[PDB]
Amino acid sequence: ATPMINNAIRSFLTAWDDIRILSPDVSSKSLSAYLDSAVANGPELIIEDTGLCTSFMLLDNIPSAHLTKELIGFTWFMQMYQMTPPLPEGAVNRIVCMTNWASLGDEGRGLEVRLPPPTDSSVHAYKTVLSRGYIDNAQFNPLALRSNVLLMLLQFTLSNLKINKSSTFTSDVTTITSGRMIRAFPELLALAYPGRAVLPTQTKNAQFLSTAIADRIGRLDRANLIGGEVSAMVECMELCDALTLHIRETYIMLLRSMHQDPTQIVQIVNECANNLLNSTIPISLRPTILCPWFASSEDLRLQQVMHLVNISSNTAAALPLVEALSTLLRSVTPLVLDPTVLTNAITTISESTTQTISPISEILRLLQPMGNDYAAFWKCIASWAYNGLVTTVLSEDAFPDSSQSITHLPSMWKCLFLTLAGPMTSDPHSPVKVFMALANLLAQPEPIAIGVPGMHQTTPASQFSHPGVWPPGFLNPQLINPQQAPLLRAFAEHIRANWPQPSEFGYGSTLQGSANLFIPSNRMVYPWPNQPLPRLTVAPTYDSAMSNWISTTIAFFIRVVNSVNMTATVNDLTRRTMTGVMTAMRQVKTMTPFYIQHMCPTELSVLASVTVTPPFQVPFTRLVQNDVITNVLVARVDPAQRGDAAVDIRATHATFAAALPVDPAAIVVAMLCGQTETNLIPSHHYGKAFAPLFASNAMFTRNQRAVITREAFVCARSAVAQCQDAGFLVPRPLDALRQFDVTSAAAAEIMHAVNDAFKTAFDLDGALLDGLALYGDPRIADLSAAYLQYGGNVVREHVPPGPSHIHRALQQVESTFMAEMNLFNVARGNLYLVQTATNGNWSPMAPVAAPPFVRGGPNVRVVGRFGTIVPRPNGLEPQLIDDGNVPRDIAGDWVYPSDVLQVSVAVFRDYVWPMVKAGRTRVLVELGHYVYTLHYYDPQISLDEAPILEEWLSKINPAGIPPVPFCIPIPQVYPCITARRVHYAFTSENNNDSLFSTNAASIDTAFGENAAVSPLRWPGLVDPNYRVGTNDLPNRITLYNSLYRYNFTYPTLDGIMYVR
Amino acid sequence: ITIVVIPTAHFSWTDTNFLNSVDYRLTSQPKIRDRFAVYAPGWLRRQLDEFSASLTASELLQALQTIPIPVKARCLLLPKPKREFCLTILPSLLGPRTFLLDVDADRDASYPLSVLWPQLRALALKSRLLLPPVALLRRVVDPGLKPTWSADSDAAFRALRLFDFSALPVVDIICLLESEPDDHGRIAPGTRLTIHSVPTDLLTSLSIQEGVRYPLRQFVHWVLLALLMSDDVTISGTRRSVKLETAHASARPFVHITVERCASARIIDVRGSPAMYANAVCLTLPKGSYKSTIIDTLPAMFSDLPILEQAAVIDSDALGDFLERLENLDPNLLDRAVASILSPTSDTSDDAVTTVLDAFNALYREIMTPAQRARLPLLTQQGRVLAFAHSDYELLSANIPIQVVRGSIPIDHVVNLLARRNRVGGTALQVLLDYCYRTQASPLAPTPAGRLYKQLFGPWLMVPRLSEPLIKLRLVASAPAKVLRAAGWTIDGDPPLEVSCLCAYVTDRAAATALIERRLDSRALVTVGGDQLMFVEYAPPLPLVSIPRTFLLPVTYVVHWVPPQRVLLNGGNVSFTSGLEWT
Amino acid sequence: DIKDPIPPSAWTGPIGNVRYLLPSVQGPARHLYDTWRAAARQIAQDPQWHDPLNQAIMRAQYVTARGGSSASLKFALKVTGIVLPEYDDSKVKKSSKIYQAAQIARIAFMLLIAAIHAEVTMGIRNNVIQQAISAPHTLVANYINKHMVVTDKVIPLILYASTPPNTVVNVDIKACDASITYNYFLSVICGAMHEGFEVGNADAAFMGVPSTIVSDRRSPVAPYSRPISGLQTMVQHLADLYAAGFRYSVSDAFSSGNKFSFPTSTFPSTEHTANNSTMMEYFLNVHAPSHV
Repeated sequence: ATPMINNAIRSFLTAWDDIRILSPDVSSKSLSAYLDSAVANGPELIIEDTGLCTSFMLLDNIPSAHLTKELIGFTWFMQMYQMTPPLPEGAVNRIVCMTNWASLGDEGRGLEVRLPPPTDSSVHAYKTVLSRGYIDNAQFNPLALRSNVLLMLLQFTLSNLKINKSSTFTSDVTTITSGRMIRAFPELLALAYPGRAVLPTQTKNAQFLSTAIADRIGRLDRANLIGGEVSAMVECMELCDALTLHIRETYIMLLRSMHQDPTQIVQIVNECANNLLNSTIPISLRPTILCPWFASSEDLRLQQVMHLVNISSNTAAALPLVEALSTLLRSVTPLVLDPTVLTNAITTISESTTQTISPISEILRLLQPMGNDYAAFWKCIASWAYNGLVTTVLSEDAFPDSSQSITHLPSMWKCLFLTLAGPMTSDPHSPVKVFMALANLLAQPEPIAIGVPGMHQTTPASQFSHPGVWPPGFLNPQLINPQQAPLLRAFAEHIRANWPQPSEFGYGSTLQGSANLFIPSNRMVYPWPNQPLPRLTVAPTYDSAMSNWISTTIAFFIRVVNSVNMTATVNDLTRRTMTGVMTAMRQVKTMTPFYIQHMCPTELSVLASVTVTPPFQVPFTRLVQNDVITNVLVARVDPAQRGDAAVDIRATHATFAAALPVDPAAIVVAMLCGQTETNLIPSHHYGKAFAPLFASNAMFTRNQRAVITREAFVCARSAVAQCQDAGFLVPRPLDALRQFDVTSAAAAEIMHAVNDAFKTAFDLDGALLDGLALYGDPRIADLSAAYLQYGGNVVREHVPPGPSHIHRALQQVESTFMAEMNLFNVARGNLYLVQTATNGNWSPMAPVAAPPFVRGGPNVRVVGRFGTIVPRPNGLEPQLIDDGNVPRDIAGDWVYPSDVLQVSVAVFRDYVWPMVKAGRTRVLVELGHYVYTLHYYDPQISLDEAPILEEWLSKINPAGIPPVPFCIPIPQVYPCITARRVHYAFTSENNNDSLFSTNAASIDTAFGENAAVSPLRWPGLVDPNYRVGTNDLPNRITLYNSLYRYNFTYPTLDGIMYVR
Repeated sequence: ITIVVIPTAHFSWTDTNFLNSVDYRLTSQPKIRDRFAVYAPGWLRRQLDEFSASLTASELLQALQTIPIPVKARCLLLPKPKREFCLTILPSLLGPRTFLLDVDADRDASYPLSVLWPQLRALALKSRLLLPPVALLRRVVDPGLKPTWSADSDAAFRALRLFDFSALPVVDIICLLESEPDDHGRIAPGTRLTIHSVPTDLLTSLSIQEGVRYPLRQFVHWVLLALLMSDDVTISGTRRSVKLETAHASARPFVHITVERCASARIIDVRGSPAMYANAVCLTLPKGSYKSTIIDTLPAMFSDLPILEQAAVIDSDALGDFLERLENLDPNLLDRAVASILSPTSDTSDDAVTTVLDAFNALYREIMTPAQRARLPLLTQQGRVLAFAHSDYELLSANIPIQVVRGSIPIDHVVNLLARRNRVGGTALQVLLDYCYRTQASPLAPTPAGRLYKQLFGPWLMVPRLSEPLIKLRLVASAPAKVLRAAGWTIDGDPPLEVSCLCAYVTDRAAATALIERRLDSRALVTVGGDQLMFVEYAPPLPLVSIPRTFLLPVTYVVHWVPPQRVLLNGGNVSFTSGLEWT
Repeated sequence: DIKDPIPPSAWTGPIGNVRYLLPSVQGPARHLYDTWRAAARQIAQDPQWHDPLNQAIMRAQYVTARGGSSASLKFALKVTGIVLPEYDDSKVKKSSKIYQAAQIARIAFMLLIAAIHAEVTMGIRNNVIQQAISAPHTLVANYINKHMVVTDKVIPLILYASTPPNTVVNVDIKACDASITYNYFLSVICGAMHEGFEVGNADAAFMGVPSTIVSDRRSPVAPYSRPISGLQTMVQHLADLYAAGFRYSVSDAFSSGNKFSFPTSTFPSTEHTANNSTMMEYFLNVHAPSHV
């Protein structure tokens, strides 16, 4: 335990702080890839803000003195009149960004920034990213200022996404306004209406408040519809600001862009339920409802491809979705499996009890009663909505095995049960496998040609799983000659002419939208043809496509069992039983072939709009060699920026590999032997079953979360590509601020901040937008999805983000940030260090006249990239190696850029800094933007700024710099015999945009600066030419505008319609 | 306006009116108790508990939700069927007159209708009927916190200053902690973070007011106590759990704490949820935790008897035979000892930690596991013991029969560990020992340590506000007389001698009326007398649930002869057995 | 003694009681986790254990038709609970027979989520509700032991293995009972089963145990109450039982006054059979081709 450990312990102590203040700590990537568990809880969108919609607190910084003995009457506090002043009256009154300082409304969002005043440090709102463990406690990182400022504004534009809400506008019976109905409250009543203040003596506040117009207060024109009910929206003027109002107005515009009328919502519900769920709406005016429930389909396609990314790519993804759908499917179906009917139709075939092999016994043997409740039929029905994901392969154990001819009666029925349960599986190569099972079963009498070398006819049929190894006799039955294979040509003719042609039907509503990626929107595909749902009493039919497929494979295996190579070995009595069993199997009055063609699509098209995951389907393709979907693959990386412009889509995209094994003998029983109740109206039995699933608006939770995953995928594509140098087509208003660490490691730490901001602001708790940083590169995160058919025709379906709204809210915060950075304690310009021994007033932030020596000026030499100093011998001054690498002497004017000063503060502080305070040289510190800190002082006293500046150089590391300190005199209310102070640091551009007023209480500022209350931030109060509106937003932040107070009511689903 | 309520964790269902448990201070004033009309009927918790073994999460809600509040009767042998405010446990329609009450805490898993909470909350956020518990107090229901009209300054909002056992009041106080009040008396904004489930009598007895900027550094004990018993500390507003620090942790060190408002002040039931037996209970707190401030500091501030220090078996009492023995088992390995230390401090793990842990874990198996198996009756047989380990492996490797409640503390222990003066070795030797004591933890959710301190030192906070003297009654076993004399010992007058196994403090002569002389015998009791001390083993283990409520048993009780003057000469060694009663 | 423990930063945040394994940590612990989670996500989506006859078979395996041991009782252990047990209508002869334990509390399918006091005194030998809490632990172990009598599956073999063509290594694990601990083996198991049991319907009750909610604190920016399935509810009580070890109330009649209360981590069912194949599957494929 020496120095090696000691540094770590000390390092660890300093770099601990993110376990306290920051709710969102970037990239503690313990749990990077996080699973989208099927319990989406939905976000909270509706938060009232009954307080005043402002975010810039006028802060009483340095307080005016309570001087009472000498010089009375210079200050006039409003506290001596038992009243609170609307404007702060200290000796300096800074404006600062303190989010939701006056938001006493309902609830709170959390995640709110609050800059301390510039007298304090304020370098703990710019250490949100890339500053833990690199930097220490009292520094800000200038190489990553842009990435930290952008996240600081992202918490600014998220903590303000509330809804304005009116309080009770009482009248004002006192004599200050006389009847002007203001918005009454209990402390920010005099503080929200500056025009309402009683003005005693002519204070420095009062000579601005005396110019307040007397009708720019309170409500303006309330627009109530129904007389007696609560109003709709009320336009009122109070202390807000144009920046916070625009973020708060673009959020009500967000909610009005996902709410539809009661005649629109009811239609959507009916469309979702395929018109059986019966609901009525009252045709009467509900004047104030806002139901933020319906996202557009362009955002819903993004939520779907997001929920395919942050989920395990393998078999783990398919199971929850299928099982969840299966449970509903089994629960609401009218069809009841009852395998006694198949049993009583088979066992009553009179066989003889003298043969050693009972055919009847054998078929029953394989078909089993293992306790299976035949969910494998419903795990093969529910796996049709997800055939892009999970494909139902026939089970490898259930094939008729090789080394077993067609004489083998257990290996004969397994070939039959594979054929009947062929197209129930949603497998592309199943047809080949079903055909293969028989062709490998009698590979002695009937030799065909297998298309490749590497496998033969007696290869096990499970291996026929590639599209290329389909036998050419099966792709074209004319190649099989009936002189050699009379039985195997008839199977390839039977498969190609009785397999069910795929069809389509509609699900959901076309107003709400659909998350179908590859199919056209609000359309589902189906491996059998469909008919509309009947409202009559139903009976088992035989003219369906399933009952035709059943009664053709049975009619084929009758021809098999009465062949020539079959009649040779098996006795002539037992093949009468085998023909007797199959002919009694095709004539079983089963309800299931009617169920597939009719009831199950209307069963599927309702459950696909109530599940937690919308159906991801790919187009079905029977029997086509060139159009078998080999891969369905989803990309999380834009391949045009990855260099991968033209490689195949199996490489740039990630393939789904799920395969639910199903058994034929558990399907064939449910296929051949389902029945229903006699008096069964299918439309009645679904309306009795689909009524609890549409009972309330929890169906629109998947719909509501798709807005956030739209609006958090844009702000994690904006903020990543706006930090790093020239990314996507995102505008960069933050671009003068320095950003050096543009690496892929830093881009994950910014996305982890935007992910953890949206996960905290809306409180949604799934795994929103966490999928992308799985490959480690989030600076090229663009979603896509495609499927590559075997012919090569790959359907590339780009999914772009929708036209979001908080994209153009964050682009409005950063646009007005570059004019009002001093309100956020950032400063522009540079930093000078000349010796100035002023006796009068001093003003570092607001310099008068021209600055001395701007770069490139005559005799202004720039320090080189090292900042190195060559010592000269025997009594010469040590020169400084300049930018042109020729050692100029120190006594002059220097430009010292902050990157050079960060690696040379042991050379600055010993050599060129003693030539600053000796009045010999004047350096420039060329840093782009910085946090500033204002240490005030009593001006009538001795004060040297050299120990403050020597403290500032001692904290400068190769890591970051501390915030720049400036000594500013406290403005006194009387002429004072001021001592001559020696100052050094003063900025170049006018960074004094936040001094709201100085010594406001006083009667007049008599020394420091009389920066009185500027009426450019207040033209809603003190201007004659002011109109309603006129929020000159980009240029400056107003402070008194006419806003709107909405008074919505948010009903449930039972508040809109009636559902029974 | 009906208000549905799904009960919160450790919900008191017995001996406290529903109003006392669903945010008490609803039941403070009679001008605010009478406006509530509780409908949580007695049958419904017994009618619906039989059906939830098969009723689906959603299905139960749909059947249950449609129903009127005062129901009618049903069927043959009468099974009952499955004012301003109307509190109810039945989830109603959640309309404009039906508000879901949100108490900002986890719902319990004993309630059968608690599965309905993630479906009712999502239906409540799509409207606004998501009621906070403070809104039950004022005259108009608003679904938001600190509204426009009501500056919450009434006396019911302070939530402080208010038989009577096994059900303590509890507050989830949200406290603003400003940083340094530098720069001309103006204060840096600072932060605010709520501390869930702090017992109210820990705040009342230390005279804590609901709005005063208290100092913090001195930590003070009143915050260190409220952090220890407190269940969790979470950044205010959003649910992020944050571990505090006490040492020279970071700059701006939170000099002043002030409790601001009291979100959800309710009464929870701590009958026997963490501790199950009345024998001994250990915690597996980490190395740098705060064991020294609840063993002795909390009973130093009171003059009654929460503890007895002969028990309260501290951790590193198996150092009583190790810290300089583990250190002497690695002075030979050089840079992978020093290099290895860095890995524990840093986020990642290396290969130098393996040769230090496997030098420790081969050393722990040879010394301490004999020294822990030899320390059997000090752990579990001292009458009532309380123990402290570093891991559950510490008390399961030696076969020691005690319930091993795991423990997480809401104070970050590593940064407290690095400000540890005068320790054996360096401070880095602690971190080598702390990571070695952490990797044998066995992946079991760390139960919050406040949940156990709100049950042992829990009801003893309620003692200074009883306004009633305490009545000691004792669980006492009785030795036959000649069993002592037949072991070389001598006893006086040859009478059966009674040894008090466990003392307890009833408050109103209630336990005595039914409990006294009832001879509960399910845990048999077998005393062993040796040279200077006697151990007691309950052979059917005496459970903490069987102890009636309002009994109050003291932590760490040691066994004392009821007449110690009767014994003469302390002769011999020997173990007898007895049945026990209360008196 | 474990020469390579799982580091504590290899688990996720807790979800009530059990913890999930992180995807980063490979090794022999990952293959044990992956072979158990994949089998648990096959049992949770299955129609076999919802049939009433399969339930009555499963209740018939718990009261042992052959075997059993001297279990103590139940109502000296249900003073922790509130449920009073059945008593004799008429003179009762059987003393605490495994069958009697079933008889003692059969009111709510042989169990009741009012009976969560199954963790008080276990394994009494020198419980039918702990055998029924351990339903999904031997349901998954009977899926690992799919491929698994002596006369035809051992005697024929021993012979084939002994022929001097094929050389044969015989692997016998000493104390396979006392090697399954919650410090490594039994925490990966209960971690993997609680992960596999999410592909089932998350509100489906299993074997009479309902579908409670859970804390779920595995994400530090969003902990949220989550409704777990019925089979996961047994895992939260298995992890609260396997981590506290197994009580043993050994009171031998050979030694006179020797009565005890013994906790340990050894069970006197087929899991330390089931872990044998998967841990040798990782040897021949990953570990031994890595370095020999």
